[PDB]
Amino acid sequence: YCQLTSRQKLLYQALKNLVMQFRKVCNHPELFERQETWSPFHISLKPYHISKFIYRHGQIRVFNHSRDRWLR
Amino acid sequence: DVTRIERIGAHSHIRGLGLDDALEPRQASQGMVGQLAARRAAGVVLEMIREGKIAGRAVLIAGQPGTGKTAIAMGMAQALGPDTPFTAIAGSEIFSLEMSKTEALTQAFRRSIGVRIKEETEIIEGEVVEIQIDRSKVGKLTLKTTEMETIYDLGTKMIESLTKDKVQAGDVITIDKATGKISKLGRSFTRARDGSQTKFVQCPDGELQKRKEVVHTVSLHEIDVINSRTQGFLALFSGDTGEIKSEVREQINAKVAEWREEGKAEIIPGVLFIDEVHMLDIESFSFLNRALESDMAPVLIMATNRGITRIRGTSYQSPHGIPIDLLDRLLIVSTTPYSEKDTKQILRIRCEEEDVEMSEDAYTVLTRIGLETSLRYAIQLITAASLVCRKRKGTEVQVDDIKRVYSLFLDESRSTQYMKEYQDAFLFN
Amino acid sequence: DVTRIERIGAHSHIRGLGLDDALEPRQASQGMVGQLAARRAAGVVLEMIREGKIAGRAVLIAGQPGTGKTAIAMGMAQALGPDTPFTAIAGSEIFSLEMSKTEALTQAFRRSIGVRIKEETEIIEGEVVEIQIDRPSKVGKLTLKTTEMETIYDLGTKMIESLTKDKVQAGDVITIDKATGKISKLGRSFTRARDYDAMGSQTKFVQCPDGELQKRKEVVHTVSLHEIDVINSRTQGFLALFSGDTGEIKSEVREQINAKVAEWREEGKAEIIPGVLFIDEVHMLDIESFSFLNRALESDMAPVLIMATNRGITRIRGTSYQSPHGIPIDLLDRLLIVSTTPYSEKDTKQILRIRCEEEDVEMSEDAYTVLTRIGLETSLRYAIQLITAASLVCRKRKGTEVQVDDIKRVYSLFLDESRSTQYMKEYQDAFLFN
Amino acid sequence: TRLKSQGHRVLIYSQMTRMIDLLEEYMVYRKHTYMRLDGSSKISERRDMVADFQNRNDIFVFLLSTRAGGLGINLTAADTVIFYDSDWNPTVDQQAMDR
Amino acid sequence: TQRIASHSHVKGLGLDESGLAKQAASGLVGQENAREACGVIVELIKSKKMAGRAVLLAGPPGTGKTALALAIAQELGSKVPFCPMVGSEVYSTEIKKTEVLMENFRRAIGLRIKETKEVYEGEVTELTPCETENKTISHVIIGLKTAKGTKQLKLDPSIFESLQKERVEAGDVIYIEANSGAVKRQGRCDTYATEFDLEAEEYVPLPKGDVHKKKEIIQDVTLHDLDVANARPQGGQDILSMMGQLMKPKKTEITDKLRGEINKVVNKYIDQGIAELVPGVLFVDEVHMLDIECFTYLHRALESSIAPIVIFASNRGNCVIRGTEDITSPHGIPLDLLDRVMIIRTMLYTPQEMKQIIKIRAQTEGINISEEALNHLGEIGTKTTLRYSVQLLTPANLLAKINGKDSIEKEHVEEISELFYDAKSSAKILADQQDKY
Amino acid sequence: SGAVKRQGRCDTYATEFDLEAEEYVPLPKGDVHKKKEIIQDVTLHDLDVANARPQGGQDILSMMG
Ligand SMILES: Nc1ncnc2c1ncn2[C@@H]1O[C@H](COP(=O)(O)OP(=O)(O)O)[C@@H](O)[C@H]1O
Ligand SMILES: Nc1ncnc2c1ncn2[C@@H]1O[C@H](COP(=O)(O)OP(=O)(O)O)[C@@H](O)[C@H]1O
Ligand SMILES: Nc1ncnc2c1ncn2[C@@H]1O[C@H](COP(=O)(O)OP(=O)(O)O)[C@@H](O)[C@H]1O
Repeated sequence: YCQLTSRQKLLYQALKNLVMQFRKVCNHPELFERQETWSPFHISLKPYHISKFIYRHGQIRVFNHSRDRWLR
Repeated sequence: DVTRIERIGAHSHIRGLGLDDALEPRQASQGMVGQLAARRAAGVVLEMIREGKIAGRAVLIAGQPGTGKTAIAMGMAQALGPDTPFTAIAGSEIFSLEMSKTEALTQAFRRSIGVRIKEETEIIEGEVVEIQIDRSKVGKLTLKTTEMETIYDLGTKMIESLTKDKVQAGDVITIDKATGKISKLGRSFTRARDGSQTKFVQCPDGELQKRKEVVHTVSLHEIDVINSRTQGFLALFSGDTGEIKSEVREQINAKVAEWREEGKAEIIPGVLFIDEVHMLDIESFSFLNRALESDMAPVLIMATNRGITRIRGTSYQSPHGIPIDLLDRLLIVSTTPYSEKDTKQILRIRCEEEDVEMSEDAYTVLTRIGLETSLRYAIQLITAASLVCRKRKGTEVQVDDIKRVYSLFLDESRSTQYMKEYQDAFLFN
Repeated sequence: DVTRIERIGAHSHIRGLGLDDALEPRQASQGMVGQLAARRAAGVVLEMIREGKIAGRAVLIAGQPGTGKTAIAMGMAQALGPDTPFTAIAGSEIFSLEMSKTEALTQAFRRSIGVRIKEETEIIEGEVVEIQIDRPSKVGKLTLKTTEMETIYDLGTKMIESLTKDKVQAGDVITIDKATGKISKLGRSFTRARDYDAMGSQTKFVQCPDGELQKRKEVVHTVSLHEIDVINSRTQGFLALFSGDTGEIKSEVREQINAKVAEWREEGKAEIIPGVLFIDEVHMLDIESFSFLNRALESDMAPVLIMATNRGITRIRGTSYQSPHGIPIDLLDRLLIVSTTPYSEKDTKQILRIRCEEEDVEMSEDAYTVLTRIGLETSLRYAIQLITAASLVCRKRKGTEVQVDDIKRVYSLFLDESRSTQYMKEYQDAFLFN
Repeated sequence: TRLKSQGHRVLIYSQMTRMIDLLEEYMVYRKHTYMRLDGSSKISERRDMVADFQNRNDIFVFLLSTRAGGLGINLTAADTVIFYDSDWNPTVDQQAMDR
Repeated sequence: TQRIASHSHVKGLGLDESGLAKQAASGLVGQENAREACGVIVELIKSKKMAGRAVLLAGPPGTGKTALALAIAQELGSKVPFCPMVGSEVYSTEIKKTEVLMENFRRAIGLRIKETKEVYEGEVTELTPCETENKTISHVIIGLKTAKGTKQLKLDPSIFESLQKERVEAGDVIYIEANSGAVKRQGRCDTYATEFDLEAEEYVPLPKGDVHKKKEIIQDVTLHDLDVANARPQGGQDILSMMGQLMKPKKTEITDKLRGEINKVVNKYIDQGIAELVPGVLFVDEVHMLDIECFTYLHRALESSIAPIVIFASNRGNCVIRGTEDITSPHGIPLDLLDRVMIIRTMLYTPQEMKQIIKIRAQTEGINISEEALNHLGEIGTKTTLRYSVQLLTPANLLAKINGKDSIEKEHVEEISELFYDAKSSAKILADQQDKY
Repeated sequence: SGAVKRQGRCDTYATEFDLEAEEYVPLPKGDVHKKKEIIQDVTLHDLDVANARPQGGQDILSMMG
């Protein structure tokens, strides 16, 4: 006499909430998925938008670049 | 039926601030009732900020706890209008171990002010009927829209961008002629026939290639982070940036001044808002004065619920929890408590906002609860009363159900009365 | 003459609690003497820990200074056994500038609980005959010899990379794991290494193994929940365990580790065993750690803990109001208090007699009268130090039996705290910040 | 595993074919050689698998089904028989064990 | 088996369908007004139409406030996220005290997301890079062999960088996904295990099924996990993401712009209907330990429209506010926050109701106690405290196992109560010997 | 300063390709070589900051920086 498990109790009790699939799923969890491939969820964020004027005149290195030359 | 990120709060029941061309507030407008002088002064401040011809002015809001001045502040923020800079912060939020209090407050003054810059760029968009590529590599594609049909030839880089993202026959996409990034907006209904089937977009209309003027507003703190850090998006979104040098900020201020002198771009003053300023350090209290005395400063409004109280850090008791130096720097607008006649009106409009059907005896007894106790407690009583009415299955809330909820939840004064009897058993009385 | 890392100490001589099978306390056993009440209660908590069916319990010990409150905790610590995990932490240790005090408390609770995992692996152990490698992937063979059987195996790419990385040459006894892939060279053969190249490298020699070449072994290990949480939190953080640089681990990772460990217990591959957390002088701990400890103890994985309190009726640090044992009433009422009765004159003679067998110092019968009187007027710790230095001066006089004159010499050399206070009152005006 | 130190023959009786396939996939990772007997493979492959059971190397077990394994013939070297569950038919356990 | 927990015997509030509180249900007795008061609260949380609500629990220590919190946690179910928090946890050296309270909301609110993934997996028969003039690799050519069939596919140089990162060689089984771009390696096929008698690499059998398979995966993630993923680039295919993966994961503050962007993308997911958002419940125990600054931020926090429901626990009466050094407030909570929170009154248990708790806990511990020992434990419990009689259950059972008795006896309870000391008696003993302390 | 900046490809070459990634600007008016007089003032703090710690701002394209 073999006792059931958590998967057999959840699959047996949750199914009653064809009936032969329960008789086939009583010994082992063939109907339900015991092993399923799992992968982490991937999320993509919208890329940052920077204006052309903010790119040309944006950085402070282009204004002081000659002053930075004098720093070197 | 779906639950949006936003849910009904205390300030969410009102939308906008009701005013008139003569600045005479209505008794009930835009969900707000009463406080004629408060809504008039706040309307004057709103028209001042909408003018935006001056800079570096402060105005304070004062009133008793429960007067809803925070609700008129959030309602003023809603009535401010889109595409205008606004920032909401609290007095306790500026304290952080990662960044100094002065760099955090100055960071708020930077986030408040913003700049509007307009550009023009050539962008192609439309449905792609066919694509051909021959491998340098030479290929040609067909761009068809409802109005016209065109054929284009691609270079090496364009062929690389095409082979990077595969596009099938008859797919509506947007091709940028500047960067070279191809983005597929959708698939045509007729061309998408015969896959994932993610989305469907109709064929675009108009000219294929147009020059669009892009209106883009950037923040001074955003530009300052972008320039200071190697990657300002990773610095700002990561939060690792802090203690930015003031020399770079001054250079950016001079360059923005040069931009305004050129006239190619314009600067838009922002609206800073500070909550619970009754408790704050004299370092920030003193720094607000000079920060407002700076050339370019946003227009701010601060809320203080408490009255005369000792400020934090010193043993001196300041009036209104603020030193006289900052008190004389700004103007104060005091709010009066709500009238009994306005209380039942607020209760009724909260019934309309929360979709609750009550009776006149319910509004009368709840009005008594508003007379003996603060209105917020009654607003918290009706919310739990609707559910008890649902358990009673009745289509209208009853005074008996209001008595059941009133028996379930007790006021702070009552909990104080029982806590006086059980206080000896409580720890550290 | 060889001295280990361990040396004689105050609580080190205790080999256990000295309890019977009935758990009734014995007067003298396992290096502990007297205090039948606290010995019996310590038996109750030891039998309770050995039961391990109940979790989330706190036991407090209180009494006068010098009653052996630490000696009892060391008694149950040594009597608990090597296979059962034990952790002894101090209130000042969990205070750190790198990580928060509550996080240190979580590291203590998750650190006390041990996890025992068994592993069965088949390894190959034998003496290498020859090693051949062909490089064009490199393919080579390895011929091994044992007294029972001589074998020949083929090597793959990763195997040749591992052996060449380990600098393995013919004539060395090595151990190769099939499933793991690790190779560990034990040594060289005497006869096979007797004839060597002119390089003449002398390192080590190992005799040829006997029996089957491939054998199945079982190696059991124990891993701490804090160790697993650091390893999996740092994303290959094996160095962060010994480095201690990790801190402020996210709670979600800890929850997932708890659920996965529960799943392992459901699978039966890994077993969970209880552990003990000893805290001494907890009265100085901040009240915030107490409020976090009361609610944090309600967890199912929270092990039983034991605290000790030296004083009573003292204000808590950070608060201006006094509380019994420097502990709030929520925690003080949350745990059981075990009071220790002060020792009597009859027990002191036996305590001082234990040092005779422990320190191997012959004591005369006349020395227990004056030494016992010094134990009555002064502290038993000062009596033990008087025994040690008295034995030093006894060796200085080269006598086998202790003489009273030597004890008077040590008593003249060292003064009690009360005496140092008496002279400190006369010279106190010249002393700084009187 | 207790029968591994013994080293007798083991036969598994499974009414469901999916349990036999999962038993082959689970037994394949354990390095345990075996053979599946069902109503799928041809009588030639089943005849070769039944004829290869004499002095079979490394195969200590056999997979069988109610009707397919209880069809007929015999298993000479088989000793230990394990039933996954009942066949929902009378005497089917004795007839399946008769092989 | 599972280790016994103090609150494990509490299965919920134990309320009927009419909302009234039964005398004994779900392992809880008494507190009919408190449980009946929570019966509307669980209907509010299950209703989800309201936000920014805080319910304070006021009661003496040991009256089951935490048992009511965890009882509601068990009543709402496993789908409703429940986040416990202690007042001492908000203090951290890495991040500010406010950032913890702000992150506890995102950690409270849960989100269910369905993701459709296309999977290409199987044995790799051939892999070769293409060569293009700038010696750069423009494209990758990799064939896939499976029991169903063989199909050659082309991959990008980034995917090739992940393959060379995984040390992928010909004859191995790999796992490739499209939208995420990550590359995994299952292992070498079992067919090649026979050529080498000894090999370090473990062998896995050849998978079955079509190479390309589209499948739906329903995962439950928290807005705080999403907020950390968007906050720091820990995961990814970038070499900088690998270096940061090697770096220590210290806590950092999240910007309000990132939070608003999260609200935007999640709002778009709700508009698409693929993602299902569920509200959470934030529990705060020992709220009197929280700082007045934390309360000051709780003013705006509770008034927020997106804030999940928060329950507070206060076991103390009038006390000095933390940091004020002067002003003392009821329940350690200032009048500003205390006016906003909703207070629930809790009453001490009666002598008759205590014995039932002692019996229920005695049965939960698995101990057989006679009626005499039950009446004695109830008597001494009413003399001092309930917690004491709760703690006296196990040791008396230990003495019963030692003496061989099947049940606890008055001599066992008398011996255990004789060994252990009550807080009152000990506090009285500290007075005589206080001079020696 | 010795710096080099690339504005874009000449407008005359824009008609050969129907689709090209490089932007096109008209031929800039003015002399090829322009002589101007610029007087720059630099505080000591910026010099001491750039020379205090390694700058690392030589190449932004580097992944290590
Ligand atoms: N003009 C108004 N009309 C209706 N209700 C209001 C109005 N102003 C405030 N309230 C009510 O006041 C509550 C918030 O008050 P609050 O801003 O906290 O007061 P205080 O600023 O004095 O603390 C809201 O729930 C809202 O229903
Ligand atoms: N039960 C005991 N048996 C033997 N020696 C003891 C016992 N209890 C205390 N001692 C001795 O007393 C000395 C001082 O004990 P101490 O650590 O001051 O006790 P407490 O920690 O209770 O103050 C120790 O060196 C120890 O050897
Ligand atoms: N009404 C009740 N019925 C059953 N057990 C209770 C009840 N109230 C409290 N308890 C038990 O008493 C124990 C101690 O309660 P505690 O958490 O200290 O209460 P509080 O949180 O009010 O201080 C808890 O483990 C709980 O299981």
